[PDB]
Amino acid sequence: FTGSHLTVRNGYSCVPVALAEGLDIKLNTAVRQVRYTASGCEVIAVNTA
DNA sequence: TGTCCCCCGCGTTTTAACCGCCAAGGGGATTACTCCCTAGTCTCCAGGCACGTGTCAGATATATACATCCTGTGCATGTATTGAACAGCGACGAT
Repeated sequence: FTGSHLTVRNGYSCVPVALAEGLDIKLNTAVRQVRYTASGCEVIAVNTA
Protein backbone atom coordinates (compact mmCIF):
# COMPACT_ATOMS: atom_id res chain seq x y z
CA PHE A 1 0.00 0.00 0.00
CA THR A 2 1.05 3.58 -0.69
CA GLY A 3 1.59 6.38 1.82
CA SER A 4 3.34 6.53 5.15
CA HIS A 5 3.02 4.01 7.98
CA LEU A 6 0.53 4.98 10.69
CA THR A 7 -0.55 3.65 14.08
CA VAL A 8 -3.68 3.73 16.24
CA ARG A 9 -3.18 6.47 18.82
CA ASN A 10 -5.85 5.05 21.17
CA GLY A 11 -5.37 1.30 20.77
CA TYR A 12 -6.51 -0.74 17.78
CA SER A 13 -9.06 -2.72 19.83
CA CYS A 14 -11.54 0.10 19.13
CA VAL A 15 -12.16 -1.55 15.73
CA PRO A 16 -13.27 -5.09 16.73
CA VAL A 17 -15.28 -3.77 19.69
CA ALA A 18 -17.09 -1.40 17.31
CA LEU A 19 -17.52 -4.13 14.68
CA ALA A 20 -19.14 -6.34 17.36
CA GLU A 21 -22.02 -3.85 17.67
CA GLY A 22 -25.31 -5.67 17.08
CA LEU A 23 -23.90 -9.18 16.66
CA ASP A 24 -24.78 -12.36 18.57
CA ILE A 25 -21.37 -13.42 19.91
CA LYS A 26 -20.99 -16.27 22.40
CA LEU A 27 -18.06 -15.31 24.61
CA ASN A 28 -16.25 -17.96 26.67
CA THR A 29 -17.23 -20.70 24.20
CA ALA A 30 -14.48 -22.98 22.85
CA VAL A 31 -15.35 -25.18 19.87
CA ARG A 32 -14.52 -28.88 20.20
CA GLN A 33 -15.85 -30.69 17.11
CA VAL A 34 -17.16 -29.50 13.74
CA ARG A 35 -19.67 -31.83 12.08
CA TYR A 36 -20.69 -31.16 8.47
CA THR A 37 -23.01 -33.32 6.37
CA ALA A 38 -25.03 -33.06 3.16
CA SER A 39 -28.12 -31.69 4.95
CA GLY A 40 -26.61 -29.34 7.54
CA CYS A 41 -23.87 -28.68 10.07
CA GLU A 42 -23.47 -29.21 13.81
CA VAL A 43 -20.92 -27.40 15.97
CA ILE A 44 -20.00 -28.86 19.37
CA ALA A 45 -18.66 -26.29 21.83
CA VAL A 46 -17.93 -26.09 25.56
CA ASN A 47 -17.65 -23.36 28.18
CA THR A 48 -14.20 -22.13 29.14
CA ALA A 49 -15.29 -21.71 32.77
C1' DT B 1 39.56 27.57 -42.90
C1' DG B 2 43.63 26.69 -40.34
C1' DT B 3 48.35 24.94 -39.37
C1' DC B 4 52.92 23.41 -40.22
C1' DC B 5 56.70 22.91 -43.36
C1' DC B 6 58.65 22.89 -47.69
C1' DC B 7 60.64 25.33 -51.03
C1' DC B 8 62.22 30.22 -52.87
C1' DG B 9 65.21 33.73 -52.76
C1' DC B 10 69.90 35.47 -51.61
C1' DG B 11 74.73 35.97 -49.79
C1' DT B 12 78.95 33.38 -49.26
C1' DT B 13 81.81 29.22 -50.04
C1' DT B 14 83.40 25.25 -53.03
C1' DT B 15 84.05 22.72 -57.36
C1' DA B 16 84.85 21.48 -61.97
C1' DA B 17 83.10 22.79 -66.40
C1' DC B 18 85.06 24.85 -70.31
C1' DC B 19 88.64 26.41 -73.50
C1' DG B 20 92.98 26.30 -75.68
C1' DC B 21 96.66 23.41 -77.52
C1' DC B 22 99.44 19.38 -78.41
C1' DA B 23 100.40 14.32 -78.93
C1' DA B 24 99.02 9.54 -80.77
C1' DG B 25 97.09 5.48 -82.53
C1' DG B 26 92.49 3.06 -83.15
C1' DG B 27 89.59 2.11 -86.39
C1' DG B 28 86.73 3.37 -90.18
C1' DA B 29 86.87 4.31 -95.15
C1' DT B 30 88.48 2.94 -99.55
C1' DT B 31 90.24 -0.45 -103.27
C1' DA B 32 91.39 -4.48 -105.50
C1' DC B 33 90.34 -9.54 -106.11
C1' DT B 34 87.90 -14.08 -105.93
C1' DC B 35 84.26 -17.17 -105.27
C1' DC B 36 80.33 -18.57 -102.92
C1' DC B 37 75.57 -17.65 -103.03
C1' DT B 38 71.39 -16.34 -104.88
C1' DA B 39 68.19 -14.89 -109.03
C1' DG B 40 66.55 -16.92 -112.91
C1' DT B 41 64.88 -20.96 -115.61
C1' DC B 42 62.80 -25.38 -116.36
C1' DT B 43 60.25 -29.89 -114.96
C1' DC B 44 58.14 -32.53 -111.37
C1' DC B 45 54.43 -33.41 -107.67
C1' DA B 46 52.70 -33.43 -103.06
C1' DG B 47 51.65 -30.17 -99.57
C1' DG B 48 47.94 -27.12 -98.91
C1' DC B 49 43.29 -25.49 -99.75
C1' DA B 50 38.12 -25.90 -101.07
C1' DC B 51 34.34 -28.65 -100.34
C1' DG B 52 31.42 -31.73 -98.02
C1' DT B 53 29.95 -33.87 -93.69
C1' DG B 54 29.21 -35.62 -89.16
C1' DT B 55 28.79 -34.50 -83.93
C1' DC B 56 29.82 -33.00 -79.51
C1' DA B 57 31.53 -28.59 -76.99
C1' DG B 58 29.05 -24.97 -75.87
C1' DA B 59 25.17 -21.56 -75.84
C1' DT B 60 20.16 -21.22 -73.85
C1' DA B 61 16.29 -21.87 -70.71
C1' DT B 62 14.81 -22.91 -66.35
C1' DA B 63 15.06 -24.28 -61.44
C1' DT B 64 17.68 -23.96 -56.83
C1' DA B 65 21.05 -22.97 -53.49
C1' DC B 66 24.60 -19.32 -51.78
C1' DA B 67 26.09 -14.48 -50.66
C1' DT B 68 25.45 -10.09 -49.11
C1' DC B 69 23.66 -5.85 -48.50
C1' DC B 70 21.07 -2.87 -45.78
C1' DT B 71 17.43 -1.54 -42.54
C1' DG B 72 15.07 -2.59 -38.49
C1' DT B 73 14.36 -4.68 -34.20
C1' DG B 74 16.64 -5.79 -29.82
C1' DC B 75 20.00 -4.25 -26.00
C1' DA B 76 22.49 -1.09 -22.55
C1' DT B 77 23.51 3.17 -20.30
C1' DG B 78 23.19 7.83 -19.04
C1' DT B 79 20.28 11.46 -17.92
C1' DA B 80 16.24 14.04 -16.78
C1' DT B 81 11.95 14.26 -14.34
C1' DT B 82 8.87 13.44 -10.65
C1' DG B 83 7.01 11.57 -6.38
C1' DA B 84 7.79 10.75 -1.73
C1' DA B 85 9.80 11.04 2.57
C1' DC B 86 12.93 13.17 5.51
C1' DA B 87 13.60 17.67 7.44
C1' DG B 88 10.39 23.78 9.56
C1' DC B 89 7.16 27.43 12.28
C1' DG B 90 3.36 28.63 14.61
C1' DA B 91 -1.37 28.38 16.78
C1' DC B 92 -4.14 25.67 19.52
C1' DG B 93 -5.94 22.89 23.52
C1' DA B 94 -4.94 19.68 27.30
C1' DT B 95 -2.44 18.93 31.39
